[PDB]
Amino acid sequence: MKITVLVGGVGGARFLLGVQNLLGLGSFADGPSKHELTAVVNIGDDAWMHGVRICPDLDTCMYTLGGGIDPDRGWGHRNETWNAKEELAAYGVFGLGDRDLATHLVRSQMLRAGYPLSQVTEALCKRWQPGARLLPASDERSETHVVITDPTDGERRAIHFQEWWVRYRAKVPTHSFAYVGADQATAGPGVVEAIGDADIVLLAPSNPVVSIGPILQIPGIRGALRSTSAPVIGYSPIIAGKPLRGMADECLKVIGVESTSQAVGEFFGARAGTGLLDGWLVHEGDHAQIEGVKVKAVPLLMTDPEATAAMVRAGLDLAGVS
Amino acid sequence: MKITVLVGGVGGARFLLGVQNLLGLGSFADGPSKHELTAVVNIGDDAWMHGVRICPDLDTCMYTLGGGIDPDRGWGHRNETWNAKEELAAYGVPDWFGLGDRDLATHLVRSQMLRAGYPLSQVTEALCKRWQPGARLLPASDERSETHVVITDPTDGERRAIHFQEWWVRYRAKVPTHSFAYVGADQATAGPGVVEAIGDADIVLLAPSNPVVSIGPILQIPGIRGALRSTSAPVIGYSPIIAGKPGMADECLKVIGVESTSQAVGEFFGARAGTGLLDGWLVHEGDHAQIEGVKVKAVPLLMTDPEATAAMVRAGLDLAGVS
Ligand SMILES: [Ca+2]
Ligand SMILES: [Ca+2]
Ligand SMILES: [Ca+2]
Repeated sequence: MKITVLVGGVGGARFLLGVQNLLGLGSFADGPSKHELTAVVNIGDDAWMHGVRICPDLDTCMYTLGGGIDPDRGWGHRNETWNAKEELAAYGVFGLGDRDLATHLVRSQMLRAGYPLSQVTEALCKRWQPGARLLPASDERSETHVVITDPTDGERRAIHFQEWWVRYRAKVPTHSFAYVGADQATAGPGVVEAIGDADIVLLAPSNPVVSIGPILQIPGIRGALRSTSAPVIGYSPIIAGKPLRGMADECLKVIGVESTSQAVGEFFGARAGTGLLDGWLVHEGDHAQIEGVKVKAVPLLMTDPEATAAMVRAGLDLAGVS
Repeated sequence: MKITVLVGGVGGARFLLGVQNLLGLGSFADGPSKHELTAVVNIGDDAWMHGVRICPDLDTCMYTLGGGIDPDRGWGHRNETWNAKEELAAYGVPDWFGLGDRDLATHLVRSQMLRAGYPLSQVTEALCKRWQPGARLLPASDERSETHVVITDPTDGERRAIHFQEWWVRYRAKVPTHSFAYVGADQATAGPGVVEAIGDADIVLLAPSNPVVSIGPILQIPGIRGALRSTSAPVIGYSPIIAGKPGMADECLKVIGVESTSQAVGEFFGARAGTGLLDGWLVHEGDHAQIEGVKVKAVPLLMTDPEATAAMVRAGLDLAGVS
């Protein structure tokens, strides 16, 4: 009755909703359920900005599963304003909505008063009641950086992923990712235990480089994944069939990995080898073959919670879990 | 060509506007500037709230002289929204102190810089680059000097000390109140330029702000009181009592046992000829007070608009004998 999902990004939050919908958790409860859902949530995009701690992936899961996202926009609170962000531009310095800033103010007060991120998250979840346990991948700092060639002086510089995505991406040469603090971080409370005691571990179809990937840079987390009795089932984020055949993922390009279901599967690799996967789900019409890995094509579009519920169901089946 | 004003509250900001209109400064500039205006701004009400530093008297002066102040309330931005405050309520966390969305940006930038080591005086200059107040807004101190209120708390009848913000904003001066304490004043050094601005002034003015909790706490900083007593400039005070007609400076005066009269408040600051601070003391039309060592003159003293206040300023310059 225990599912653990590694998550990051808007896709991570939408996949958890499907897990909730299948198992009758959170907003989808009818009577108190028979299952508990645990998310190990990327902290790689976490940053101190304007004197307040911003945790995008934890916030996205918390608002989404708590019913706080705006249905039309698909991101951020309903009835959101950006008046503080406006004054900040006027003073000359994410989207940083007014309602969103309240979450940052409360989180910053708790962190500066000694509460670790794991407890700050539980405290915020009392209001949002996601119906899921949101464990930060680490209570230590582990911020995803992108090394560029800086055009002012031609020097290699490490830039926070958030700045790189909006300002430098596809505008200057980009060489590598760096996980600033990763080597000095430990797996956050409950995370190694959640991976060990699960009936099944799912890697959500988030960006493999900068949403799932940074979770794997926290010491201890990769070890738990490779040793757990739970089956590990990954979902491909590559959706073929788009107009003009879509685009390559830019973060995969930085590490020179092709934007195919085959390549991303090899990136996580086979647990029979030195990788992480027992199973690998790819979208209807797609194909992959990896020595040691169960590959199945099924629909993988998170159209709505009910489609995502079917995607979860396919993962349980491929694993052999009930 | 140098005037220095001690300020606190909405009235201090509105008095500064009158100085600016008289000398053609700030928004009132028409042609080259021949005068520089320095404000020494009360820091007694500053507080940390929600993990951000709130400096109300500085912000009031900055917003007012920069054209961003709220004419209806007099404190905070025009066209203010309170969505972040509402979300703070939804989380169930103080809740008697309004932090507007626009105003919160000021607090975020101030906080970020203070925590990075920038002294308050530098944060203020940095923020004034956007607002262009047309005046130098000097914090009375770069160190902490917060006014506290000793009350009897009604939930349990125990003596408690609360920040001035809580006594005024939450209880509205209705709880039994015993004393004020200027926690940190004796350990606070006079902020950069403050002593120099009092020393090099052609004239020093005390705005008609609250004498106990706006002007008074400036005077608790040891260096500042000394500069006033040794400066060559005349010091001209404006009485905040427009007696007979209505603000509860009345209630703070009551706490320290001072009568709510023009005579009493003038004696509170006292004569430089004695152990006091004033050379001159202006009171409203219809009032009478005179203090030995102090030239007292009744003049109109209502800050209805900048041009009336401009007259109030000139009346001080005249009484001092400066042109
Ligand atoms: Ca298509
Ligand atoms: Ca000190
Ligand atoms: Ca004293």
